[PDB]
Amino acid sequence: GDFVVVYTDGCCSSNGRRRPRAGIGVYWGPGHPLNVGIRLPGRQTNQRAEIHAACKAIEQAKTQNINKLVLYTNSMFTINGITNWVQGWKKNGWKTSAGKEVINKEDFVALERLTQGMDIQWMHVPGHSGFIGNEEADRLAREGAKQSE
RNA sequence: UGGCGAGUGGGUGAGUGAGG
RNA sequence: CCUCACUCACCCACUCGCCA
Repeated sequence: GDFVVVYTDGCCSSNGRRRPRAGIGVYWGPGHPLNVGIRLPGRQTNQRAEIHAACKAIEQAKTQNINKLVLYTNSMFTINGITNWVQGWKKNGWKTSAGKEVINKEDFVALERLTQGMDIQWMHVPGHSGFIGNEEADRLAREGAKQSE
């Protein structure tokens, strides 16, 4: 009704190896025309793919005039980054607790921008758990990673 | 004082490669 | 699902360093 459920995933074959390929998947439901599986731009890593899958879902929601989302992801790094860490980063100059610069600053800046004006329930997909929407987003992400950058 | 680096302990969750 | 080998990057504490 009021909120719309979306599943997101970012994947990266060869994460940490010499030829990484990162993809994003966004799943709105069976046959939904906004389902996407696309290649990630920029540095090819799992963490950026997980962040940008969430960004893509929010961007798409705004094109549909949706401002209330239930956004699933398996990435607690993405969830805790956007719900807890970016507030402190804006306040301290984007330094980690170890005193180093946040590596994916520009990705979290992009995500934070996209969350303005949105009500999002950020939902962690529990390990295993048989959520078909999560497996569908994962398959879309793997399709995207096979596409050209 | 201001910049970096390599590690250790404890956490949070992910992404892989070779196999079977 | 299992084995072996990994990174991605955050939250919190620490250690030893390099530079000006």
